[PDB]
Amino acid sequence: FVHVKNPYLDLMDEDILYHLDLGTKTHNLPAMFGDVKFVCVGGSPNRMKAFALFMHKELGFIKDICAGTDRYCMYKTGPVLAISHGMGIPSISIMLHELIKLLHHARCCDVTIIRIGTSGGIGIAPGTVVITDIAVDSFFKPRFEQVILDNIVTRSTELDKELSEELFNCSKEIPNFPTLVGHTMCTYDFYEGQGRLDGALCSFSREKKLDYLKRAFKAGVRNIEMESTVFAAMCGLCGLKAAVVCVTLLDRLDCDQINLPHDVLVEYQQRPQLLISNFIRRRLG
Amino acid sequence: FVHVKNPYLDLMDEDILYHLDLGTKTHNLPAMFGDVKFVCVGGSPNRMKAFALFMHKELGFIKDICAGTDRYCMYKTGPVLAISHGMGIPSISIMLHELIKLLHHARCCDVTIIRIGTSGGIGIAPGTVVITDIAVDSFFKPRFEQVILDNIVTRSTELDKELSEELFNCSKEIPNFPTLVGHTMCTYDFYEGQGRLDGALCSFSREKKLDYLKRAFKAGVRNIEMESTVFAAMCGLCGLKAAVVCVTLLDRLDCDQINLPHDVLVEYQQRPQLLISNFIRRRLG
Ligand SMILES: O=c1[nH]c(=O)n(COCCO)cc1Cc1ccccc1
Ligand SMILES: O=c1[nH]c(=O)n(COCCO)cc1Cc1ccccc1
Repeated sequence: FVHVKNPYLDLMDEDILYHLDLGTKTHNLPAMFGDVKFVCVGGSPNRMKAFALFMHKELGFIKDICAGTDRYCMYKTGPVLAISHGMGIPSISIMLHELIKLLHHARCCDVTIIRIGTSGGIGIAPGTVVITDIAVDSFFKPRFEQVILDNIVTRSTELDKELSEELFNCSKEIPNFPTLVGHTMCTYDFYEGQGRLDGALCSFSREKKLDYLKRAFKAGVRNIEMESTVFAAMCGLCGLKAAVVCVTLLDRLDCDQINLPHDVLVEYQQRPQLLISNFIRRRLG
Repeated sequence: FVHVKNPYLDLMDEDILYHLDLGTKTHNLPAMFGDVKFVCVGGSPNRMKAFALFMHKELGFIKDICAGTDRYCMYKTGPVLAISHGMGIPSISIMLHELIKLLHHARCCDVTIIRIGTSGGIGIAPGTVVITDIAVDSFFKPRFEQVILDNIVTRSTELDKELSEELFNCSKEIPNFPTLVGHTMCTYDFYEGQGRLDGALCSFSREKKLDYLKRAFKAGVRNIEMESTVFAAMCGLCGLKAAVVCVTLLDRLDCDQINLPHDVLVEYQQRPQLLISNFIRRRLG
């Protein structure tokens, strides 16, 4: 069963999920979500809707459950729940708080949660799929520094090991699907935080930025995105078995911009869902 | 003229605003945006669209300019540009990198940018509008900690002094419109970062949370939201004249929950736009 790490929550008469337009009094959560086994999360609402429709076809069998809010979108096809999370640590963390609670109230059990996304690559070919083993912060440390009241509390960021191995095993059967298990760096800023030179702000040199990206590579970093540390930390704290599966759209050692025919970009963006469908069909098999 | 603070930017052949679905070569930015004088930013696309429709009627004269992406929404009516920014520091920072560049490329001049939002109040009545003077972090310090590569750089978080005074002076004429100029705390987490007891995670007691909020009040904090430090720091660095105007929906020293008739909620939500309309018509009057 999905647990929370909050001694007060179940002492409450009612729980309202403020950003999902759901609640324990207004909705029958167990009835609505009791059968969920696979939770897939990603930044882009359109991606996540397209993912749900894709899974619907793949499983051989769909409306936004959060149609009443504009914060996040949520789609359900069978035991698969797909949810958008917007961009950045705070945005995914709001969603995770409310989703983990939803799973808890619905009394879901034997659940797997997977983030699917895009990322920038370091020293790997554009379009390589990275299955994160450990998410690291901007200083390449395997940790999430959580601010709780006015206090920094450090949390571990390891994804589920057996799960990452299982996804990697699934990837091997897929043709023209470059895949690796490796560290993912998660940043608070897309621009200076990732050593881009095209922000409204850039206070460092080309030399510093290329030195940073190489030191990241030496430290084990293979891709870079904006949600993996909080995602891994929150799931771990609550005992949820979690994975991150991101496709890289470019190699940052060689390139700041995506230079791809639209058609190749679309294929790449679809790579994580391809792997996740394989995984899910294997589990249900 | 709106400036950037990046010596690499205008040595570039083209500049693609990836999350806005706009670029210098695919779009004529001066033609589209050159007349923009007032930039209004908020978390919710629904709210920002309704604000664009409100201002259109208020100025006595609208589609999503960013229809091609799902990351942000953007509406224009005359000299007024309304943009959504999702939730949290990273989400607004990406919008702001790309927004400020756009204003630069468009050769916009005499621009005022204003964040409008909702917030939790501390020790002030629900429905109170706070015009932020200085944005502070979770420890109550007047600084934004920027992570740039693997270094931390501290930045000032003062909003424009004259603009805040001018916004306050505008509020005086408005009946039943409680307003104050004061500190706004910006957190990276909605739940544990704001002393909530109803997260998936809760690592503190009720007693500790109350003490935290009382020390926040002692330190000058009047309201709590999630975007103000990075908004203040980035606008300041680029020499942009910026304000934050948020309505409080509850007094966190009293209750953890919003308890309001639907009609009252709607009125409180619309209070920041009411003040911004007054301000904009004054400037154009
Ligand atoms: O370099 C990246 N960094 C990154 O954090 N992501 C993840 O998504 C952040 C929002 O697009 C995605 C990428 C690939 C990319 C590169 C340039 C433009 C757009 C996307
Ligand atoms: O307490 C708050 N804290 C806060 O950071 N905000 C700002 O936006 C967060 C997204 O809802 C808004 C509020 C008001 C609130 C209170 C309870 C539920 C929802 C919103």
